[PDB]
Formats: sequence, structure tokens, C-alpha cells
Amino acid sequence: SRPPLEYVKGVPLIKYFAEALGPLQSFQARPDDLLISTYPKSGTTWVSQILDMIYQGGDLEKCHRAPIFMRVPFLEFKAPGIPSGMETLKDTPAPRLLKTHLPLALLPQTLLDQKVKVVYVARNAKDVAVSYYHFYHMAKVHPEPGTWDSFLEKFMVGEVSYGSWYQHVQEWWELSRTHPVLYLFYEDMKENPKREIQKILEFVGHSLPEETVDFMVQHTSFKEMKKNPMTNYTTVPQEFMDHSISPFMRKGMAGDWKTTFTVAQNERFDADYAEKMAGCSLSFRSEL
Ligand SMILES: Nc1ncnc2c1ncn2[C@@H]1O[C@H](COP(=O)(O)O)[C@@H](OP(=O)(O)O)[C@H]1O
Ligand SMILES: O=[N+]([O-])c1ccc(O)cc1
Ligand SMILES: O=[N+]([O-])c1ccc(O)cc1
Repeated sequence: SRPPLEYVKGVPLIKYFAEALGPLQSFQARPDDLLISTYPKSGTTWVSQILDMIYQGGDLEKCHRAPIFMRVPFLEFKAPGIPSGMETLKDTPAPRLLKTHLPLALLPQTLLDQKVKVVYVARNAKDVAVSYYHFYHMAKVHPEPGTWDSFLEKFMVGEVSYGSWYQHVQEWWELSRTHPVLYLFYEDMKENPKREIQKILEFVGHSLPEETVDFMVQHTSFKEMKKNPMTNYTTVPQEFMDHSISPFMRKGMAGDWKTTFTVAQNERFDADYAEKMAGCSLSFRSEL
């Protein structure tokens, strides 16, 4: 319970996830796999539901066949008493949708060699930090988060599960120049979901009638996903995730960080951010 992070090749990982890397070395990617890649709390569950819906031709019934974590295997996942992502993967039929938060230094090479299409979702760092803080509390495999004040400090130096948010969004952005990567922003999806869903459709090469897309926009909205047991993570063991501490589907808004960050924290964070993101062409929106 609340085991400390294990550092692997410069990356701090949840203890059990680090152990999962051994068997992951046997993983073989297929040319038709699709990898959903994100830094934690950036919209992974959201885009995963959208992608599965597209794969099921928009059939909402087919999507309820099992919870999202079973439909989209989480590659490096492992926890006591729960099957590993590698185990779930064995029973997953192609074409497969795969999930990971692994930085490139740990990503299985097979995925890059097979030229697997990647859907990457990035979210502004301030909302990510607030979302991650609460997640740390409810998802018990993480170490104690401490106070918000101390967590923010750890976040800024990358001393949190999966490491630096700054390194993560930048390296995957760079990868998009030489690998098939659709780079999305959570805020864009929030602003106009239909527009982003259309971009995903064109990327994966599928075509769906407008009526079906409108239908998808409605069923992948925050309100709908928060109530759907196949996407809100409420069916997992309480010892693993305690929704009474904080729900997985917490708020689902862009700009929520403003009610948690104090002015002093905002000034310090912005000055640090300017340095770390100096030479990057990435541009994030913190509100709207
Ligand atoms: N359909 C939806 N619309 C918007 N936000 C969504 C969403 N489904 C989940 N989210 C939000 O995405 C975050 C979790 O991302 P991930 O799946 O990568 O862990 C949470 O953010 P909040 O904690 O800010 O609410 C969650 O509420
Ligand atoms: O990622 N998760 O939280 C999971 C993944 C797989 C599982 O069987 C249960 C929970
Ligand atoms: O620690 N956990 O249980 C997690 C961590 C990341 C994630 O995307 C899902 C579940």
C-alpha cells in the first residue's frame, strides 16, 4: 500500500508497473495496432472510448461489452490481484487498441519498428497537475501525495509517476515529425469535439455518416461517461481505487486549475514553465 516509486532508466514508475516491463519485453506489435499514448490525466479514457466507438461502427451496445480497461489493454499495467495488461492482451482480438503512458526511453521498440499509428493527447500542465494530485489520492498504488503544495513541487521537477510532463509532451511532439502520430489537445476536444473526432476518423481511415458522429459526440461527453460503469472505473476493487476519496471522472473541464493554484504558486510555475518550454514550438491553452 502506497509503495515508493521505482526508477527505471531515469523514469520514476509505480512499483508494479516497473515489474511489468520484464514480461513486456516479449510483446510483439502488429502492423494494424493503434497506440493511444498520453502523459497521465490528459484525456486517455476519453479518446479510448471515442476510438472503441469508431471501431464498433458507433454501436453503443458493442462498447458496453466490457469496461474500457479490458477493451483497450494498458500495456505496462500490473497490480496485485488484478490481471496485467499483458495478460488481458492475450485475449484481445485484432485490430487492437493499446494504451500506454510510457516515455519513449521505455517504449517497446516493436511499436516503432512496425510503424504503428499513434494517437497522442496532450493537456495543459496546470490542469494535468491538479487532476493528477486528486488521482494520486484515489488510486492507491501511488505513493502518498502529501499536500498540494509539496505535490506541485514534485510535479515541476518530474518526481511523480511517469516522470516529467515537460519531457513527455515534447518528445512525442518531436516524434510526430517522423512517425505516424495524430497529436491532439484535450482543450481542442473540449472546445469542439465533433471537429476533433472528424480528425481521428480521417487519421484511422474510417468513414462514418454525420448522424453517427453526432451520436458519438453525445455519448462521449463528460456527463455520459461519468455515468457509464464501463468507462468511469467504478467497477474496480475499492482497495485499488476509492472513488469516495475522489471520482475518476472528476470535473472534466479546462481551466479548473484556477481554483486550486494560489497566486504565489502560479507565478513560480509560470517562470519555471517559461524556461522548460523555451525552445519548443508547442502551444497550450490554459482556459477555454
Ligand atoms: N468525456 C470526457 N470529457 C472531458 N473530460 C473527460 C472525459 N472523460 C474523462 N475526462 C477527464 O480526463 C481526466 C482523466 O484522464 P485520463 O483518462 O488520462 O486519466 C479527468 O480530468 P479531471 O480530473 O480534470 O476531471 C477526467 O474527468
Ligand atoms: O488501469 N486500471 O485501472 C485497470 C486496468 C486493468 C484492470 O483489470 C483493472 C484496472
Ligand atoms: O495507478 N493506476 O491505477 C493507474 C495509473 C494510470 C492510469 O492511466 C490508470 C490507472
